[PDB]
Amino acid sequence: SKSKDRKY
Amino acid sequence: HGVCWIYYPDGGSLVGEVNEDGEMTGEKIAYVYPDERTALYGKFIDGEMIEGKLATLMSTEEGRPHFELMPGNSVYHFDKSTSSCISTNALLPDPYESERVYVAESLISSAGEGLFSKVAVGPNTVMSFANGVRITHQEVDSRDWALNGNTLSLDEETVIDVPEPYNHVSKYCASLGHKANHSFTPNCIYDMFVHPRFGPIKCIRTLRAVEADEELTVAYGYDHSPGPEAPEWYQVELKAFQATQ
Ligand SMILES: Nc1ncnc2c1ncn2[C@@H]1O[C@H](CSCC[C@H](N)C(=O)O)[C@@H](O)[C@H]1O
Ligand SMILES: [Co+2]
Ligand SMILES: [Co+2]
Ligand SMILES: [Co+2]
Repeated sequence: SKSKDRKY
Repeated sequence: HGVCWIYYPDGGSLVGEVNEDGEMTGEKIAYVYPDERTALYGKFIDGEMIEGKLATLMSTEEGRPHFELMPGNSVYHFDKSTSSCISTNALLPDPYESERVYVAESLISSAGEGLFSKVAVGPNTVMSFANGVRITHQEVDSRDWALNGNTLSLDEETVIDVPEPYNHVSKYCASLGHKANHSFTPNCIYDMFVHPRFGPIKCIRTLRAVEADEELTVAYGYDHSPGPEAPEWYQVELKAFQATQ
């Protein structure tokens, strides 16, 4: 994703 | 005749005499920030802030908080962002954040402005709030990195963004967490936060003690192997970081 701090 | 305190996991709380349904509804309800001293005190309906005035929690007696109102006519209300509106008072700063952080030129080369501590604090201290408009992962992912400099995932459905021109402090300073720069050796982390004005957002929380005027940084946490799906400045920094390792 092109956003910070995503839970992968 | 009793007083109830309801703590969120982030350490903020609602406090007051609840009504017969057990709800936080009244003219003397308060939200108390995680310092257990800064408060927004006034009219709430079922825990939603209708009119909270800035106050200090001076003491507690038998569990009951005793507040002193701060001077000025500083009032706040629940004002959760939408996909297109960031705040009904974009230039009205959060009073807790304003005592703890300020924005200046970053110490990181070529990184623009950054977020700095105003005072020395201990570990685990909430310093700043990351509020923004609320958009979908589909919108963000389907578009250019040039437009994604400020996007922060909130959960599996929502991304928080601070779009132009709100990335300038002269146009938006209600919250300042979008001003923290990236570091692979950060002094802070993003954490969930339930804010009485902003609603469900994230905050910047320290991992360790920080001194006054120290730059606050967080790990942006882009996916490193979806190479990395990330801006080039980060990809460069990742390689350097991996090298020193
Ligand atoms: N470690 C780093 N190195 C270089 N640029 C960085 C960085 N961390 C953040 N940035 C910059 O900051 C942006 C994210 S928002 C962070 C605040 C920004 N510096 C500002 O002045 O408003 C990124 O798009 C990038 O331009
Ligand atoms: Co107003
Ligand atoms: Co400006
Ligand atoms: Co780049």
